Amino acid sequence: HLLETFEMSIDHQEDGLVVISMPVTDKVKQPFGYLHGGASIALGETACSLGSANLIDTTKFIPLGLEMNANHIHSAKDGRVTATAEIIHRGKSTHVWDIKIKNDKEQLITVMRGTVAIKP
Amino acid sequence: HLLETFEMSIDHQEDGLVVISMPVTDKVKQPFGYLHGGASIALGETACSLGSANLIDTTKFIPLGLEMNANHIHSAKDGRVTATAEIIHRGKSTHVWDIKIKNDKEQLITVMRGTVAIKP
Amino acid sequence: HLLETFEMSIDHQEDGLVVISMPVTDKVKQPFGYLHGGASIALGETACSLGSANLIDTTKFIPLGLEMNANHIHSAKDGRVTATAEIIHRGKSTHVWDIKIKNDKEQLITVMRGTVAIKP
Amino acid sequence: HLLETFEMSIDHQEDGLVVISMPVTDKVKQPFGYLHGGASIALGETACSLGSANLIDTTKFIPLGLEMNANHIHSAKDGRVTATAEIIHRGKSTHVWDIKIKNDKEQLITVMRGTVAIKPL
Repeated sequence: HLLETFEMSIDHQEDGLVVISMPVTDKVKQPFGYLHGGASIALGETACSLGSANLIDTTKFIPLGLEMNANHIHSAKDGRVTATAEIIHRGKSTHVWDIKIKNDKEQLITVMRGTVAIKP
Repeated sequence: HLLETFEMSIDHQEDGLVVISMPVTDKVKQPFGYLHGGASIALGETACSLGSANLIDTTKFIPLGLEMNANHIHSAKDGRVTATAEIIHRGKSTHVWDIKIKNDKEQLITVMRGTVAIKP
Repeated sequence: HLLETFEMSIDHQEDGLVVISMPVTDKVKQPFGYLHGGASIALGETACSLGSANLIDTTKFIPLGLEMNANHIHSAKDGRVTATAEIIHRGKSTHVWDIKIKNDKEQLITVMRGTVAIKP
Repeated sequence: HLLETFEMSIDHQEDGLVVISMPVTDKVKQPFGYLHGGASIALGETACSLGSANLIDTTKFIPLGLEMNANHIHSAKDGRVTATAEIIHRGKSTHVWDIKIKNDKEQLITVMRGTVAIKPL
């Protein structure tokens, strides 16, 4: 339902790579207003969460966001933003993901690293 | 407008301290589903961005999220979550914030540090 | 033994709290030169690693640094710096620590959060 | 001079890219003991500091580490470790760097992202 709230679309999934995009609307903007940094981060966390889910037996394990960090580089004002999440490390109890979030003009909006716990 | 989307309420503001709460609803949940880690981080980013705005001349300067990091500790399934943002460093071009996000039971859900750029 | 290299001294340690100091010498400086940010981080990581070791059965488990993040706030040019590590979360498989590093003048040099994995 | 302590060697520099390596000795180990995560981070921070220095006029400006974060992935017990720092963003007042640190066996030891302030001197 956060995916629904932000109108996210899964553009591509394969083992160790997830691409998720969303429209930059007023509902995800800050007051100034650009795309809220947090909304970008939430898109990124969604991407690597779904990636980790795709790599495990979900009847036995659950992927939980453990650590997230992010640098905000450029602003987004309109159109769409796209998160590309690529796995860096696929461990037994943790996955580490590199995420880049770009705008329509191919500009880096947010660059991010996410650590997902794999829990029983 | 992200604040309205997440149904946030500013519970308290003073120089260097911001408290913002929001309900844990399905629209901010992960599928499994607990509170989405991204939504929690967005709450934190909202709090320190508002804090920084309160500390600066809103007509000469603008606060932009520059870096955010967060550790997810406990899950939230319902009720309200509350972010408490305390300033660590009030510099000329950067503010650094410590933010703690707790659930109803006073459990630490998410702990976070945010660096806000102060721009002309 | 990085402890020796940097001339670290354990000033206090009790359950969930570690204080470690070290001199700001040329061997830990950047060229310019201030205290190297990395040396400061290494002091912090040392403090929380030790803390975690003190909290667990070291005949069965080992504490491994999993994630570290840090904000450099002020410079140090001389004297001693002191890292205070306080535990935020003492989990079964992870510990999360908050670490503050100050200079002689009680200024914040570096603020840090560290996640330590508890491994068999 | 933290460079000397750790016996770091600059293997390669060009605009936006720095490679620095160093031997895994007892003086940079943890007790247990593998390469200390802090020493690994310090190598990384050195790499992006040097990268930023190479991109700016060092007679007017100084590069200061502003924020660093890192994930420790695998351990290093011996031989050499190598930090490759590639620039992500070269702004006027900040640089953002990606750093990867590998061992001899091409294993990721530490992966790292660094924000460097460009300050007037």
